Parts: sequence; C-alpha cells; structure tokens
Amino acid sequence: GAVFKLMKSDFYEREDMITLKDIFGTETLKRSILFSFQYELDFLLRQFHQNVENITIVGQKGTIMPIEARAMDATLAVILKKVKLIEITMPPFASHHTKLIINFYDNGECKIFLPSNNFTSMETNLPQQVCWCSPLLKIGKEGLPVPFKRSLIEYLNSYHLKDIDELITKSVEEVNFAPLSELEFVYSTPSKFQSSGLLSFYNKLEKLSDTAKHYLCQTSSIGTSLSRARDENLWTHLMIPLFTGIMSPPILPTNSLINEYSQRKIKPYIIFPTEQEFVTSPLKWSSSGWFHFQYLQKKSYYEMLRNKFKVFYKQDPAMVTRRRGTTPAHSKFYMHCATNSQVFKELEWCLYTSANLSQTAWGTVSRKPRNYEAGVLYHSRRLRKVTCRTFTRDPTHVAVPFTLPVIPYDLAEDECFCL
Repeated sequence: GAVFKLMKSDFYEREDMITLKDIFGTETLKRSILFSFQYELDFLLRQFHQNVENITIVGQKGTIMPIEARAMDATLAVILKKVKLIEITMPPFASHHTKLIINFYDNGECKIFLPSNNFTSMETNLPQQVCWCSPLLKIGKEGLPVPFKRSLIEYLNSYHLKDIDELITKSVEEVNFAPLSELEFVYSTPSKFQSSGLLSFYNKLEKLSDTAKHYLCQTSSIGTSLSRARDENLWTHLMIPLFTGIMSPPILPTNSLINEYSQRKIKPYIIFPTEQEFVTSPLKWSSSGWFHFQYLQKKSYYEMLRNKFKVFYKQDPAMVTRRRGTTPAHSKFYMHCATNSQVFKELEWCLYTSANLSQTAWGTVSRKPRNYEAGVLYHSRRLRKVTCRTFTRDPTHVAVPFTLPVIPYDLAEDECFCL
C-alpha cells in the first residue's frame, strides 16, 4: 500500500527511510517521467542505472542545469542520451512547483512518488524531506477510473501541450489505478479551463462531508497578506473560515474572526522554524535558505498571526533525534483534527502537497492559482479515521517529519525565522 518515508541525508545518516537511488537505481526500472521545480542534471542522472530506456523531464524553462563537459564521463553520457525534455514557459513570478515521479518497470509494473525535495543535491540533503510512495500499480485494462487517476489526467491535460498528451498521458492511461481507489489527487494549475487550487479543494472537502476543531498547516513558505489595505492571512482568514462554514462562496474582520474561533473552538496551527531552531540544527543555518517569510516590511501582519491568533508552533526539543535536531522540513502538510498531546494521531483528513501557504500556489475564491502544484489527499470517509504518526519516534496512513505534539511559540521570546 501507499506509505510515507523520510528522505535519507548524506549528513544526518552519515554512518523506513528512502533515497533517490532506491527510487531510480533499480535495474528493473524501464522509464521515469519527472516533474520538479529545479533540476541539477549531473546530480540527478547519477542516481539511475544503465538499464533505463527513457527519462522524460517536465520543467520550467531556465530551471534545468546542464552537465558541464569537465563533469561528464562515460556512464553519465549514456544516461544523458536517454533524456527527453519538455520545457514550460511561465509568466514571471509563477512557478512549476509540482514534484512528481511516475516510474514504469519490467513487466507491467508502475509506481508513483511525491518527493518534497526538488532534484538537487543541496535540497535533498539539507532541509528535512519526505517522500510519498504509491502502492505497486500494473498496466492493464481498467473498468471505472479511480478518482485519483481521473484527477491526475485532468492535471496533465491542463498543461495543454501535445508532448504531454502523447508522451505522458497516453502512458498513464494504460495503467490500472485500482490500488489507489481510496485516495485523491489534489492539484493547482494556471489553466483557465480547469478548476483547481483552493476552490476545487474546498468543493471536494464539502462533497466528502461539541468538538474542538484543529486545523494545522506545515509549510516552508508563508505568503503575505491577501490585501494591501488589511492584514489577512490565507490560512486564518480564508481557508479555515471556508472549511468550518464561517463563510461560503457565492473576508470577515479580524476581531469578528477571533470571536468566531472562540465560540466554535477552532484552533489554528502553522508550523514554521523559529530563529533559535537553526542554532540547534546540526548544519545550523545551512537549511535556512528554503524557508521564506518576509514580514519585516509589514510587521503588523506578523504580530497579528503571532499574538492575536497565536497560530505559530515549533518542534518539541525533547522529542527530536540528535542526528536531525530541530532542522525544519521542506514538506507541506494541511490537516484537520476533531477532538471531544494526542492531537493529530487520528485525522478527519490530511493533504500532503508541494503547495506552500500562498495565494500564488492556491489562488483564492475569485483568483486562480499561478503555479502548478500536486499532492495527495487522505480523507476519513474515503478509506474511519486517518491515522498519523511522527518520524521522530521511529504502521499508519500518514507519517510527518515534525514532532507530535508540536509546541506553541513562547510569546516571550520565540520569533519566526526571517531570511
């Protein structure tokens, strides 16, 4: 079945887990179709076996690093000749952020993965990363297409590229997705013809269907305010209100929202590294470059989230391993827990995705996403509770890199890291 695994690091595991070599190094691997935001070609291609017949790479123009002659060799030369590139051009400040792997092996076997790291050595080894691995799939006629398969095809179709249609989608269509009948494929696309992002995700949660309402988000980037006039955060002012029913599509004042939260027992969480957590990371600030929250030019926005909603949470210093310490994770998780220490062991639903907490990744009720994003959704009424555990203590449906429980920011000294 599907399983979450923690990405091994050359630094943390110097002397269960997974590596890109485990994924691409198998002699039985026949073809790999890749999606990512950044490609370090010599690093990536060194992960494969000489037996591979084709490597189709989908990426944004300018994010694919060629291999210099001085760094080439006989082995790599062979791999390189099997690479086919499909470049996507995007408006400035828009991103093909999706990380996805579709492997085809000997016999009619196929497997799908969602790594949180882009394909570069630095990203793979510095921040903590995870990888969702689908159950083993096989080529063969299909009856009714599983929702996961149906959604994946819509996503691929939304690129509106002939190369994608013929070299990728046709191959995916031949695969039987029965083993994935319980999960959902959630995505974002800038396509004006395909609905996606928040709007689509909201509708899905509605269709899928006294207690404290826990809504937690773990992200590597935190977008700025949804408006230039007021301080409005995507999680606290739009997503949570929508999910709870406080609002419905055809933004309330901060204070009105705060009261609603109290009366409804809604508890918001955003896991993001503190300035001090890098001091207690094995590689110190080495992984800090991938965590972006620029609030210095609009301090009020930050103070609101930190003091008014008390939304920020950090790692439990007593539960993290010594080899990884308080090193932040570059994975993105969105989850909901209903109660009435143990919080989050059982979930109503959980989304693992490449999408950061920003308007560009999710869009809004009226605006569409600007990025390509992809993730997998686990929902209780589709499996009767989604089980989840923390890798920091290493069988559940979901496994997370952050500690469980997470600890609230000490309002007397904790501050979000600002690159």
